[PDB]
Amino acid sequence: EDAMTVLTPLTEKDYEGLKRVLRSLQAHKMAWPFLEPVDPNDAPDYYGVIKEPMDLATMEERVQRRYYEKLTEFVADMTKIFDNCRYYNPSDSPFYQCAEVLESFFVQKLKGFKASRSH
Ligand SMILES: CC(=O)Nc1ccc(C(=O)Nn2cnnc2)cc1
Repeated sequence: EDAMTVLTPLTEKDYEGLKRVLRSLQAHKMAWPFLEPVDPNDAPDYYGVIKEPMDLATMEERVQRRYYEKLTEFVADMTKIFDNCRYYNPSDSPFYQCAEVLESFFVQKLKGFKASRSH
């Protein structure tokens, strides 16, 4: 990550861009497993093996409350969603596949956001 991503405070204009990035991910066809916290009835052992869970609704709450001070902090929460998924689930599961697709999409949108900040 470059110096702007790590050290430049998030402005109100930056926050309008983060809201747009988040809504794009929430609208994606393969986002369904990540929209809300993992249901422990669907995965009884999940909260014993994943110590820092994360999901898109928790991120939306944090964006609305202006939790994030730097872009790096927002990227870290998003990356946690995909890393948790690839660690918990086997490489041939549909959950793992959704993580691969949605992370590629996040990177495309994130590059777009970074470009709009600087120029
Ligand atoms: C985002 C995420 O990781 N969610 C998630 C992953 C795996 C299951 C799961 O194990 N479902 N299941 C029940 N019986 N066989 C398979 C449920 C939810």
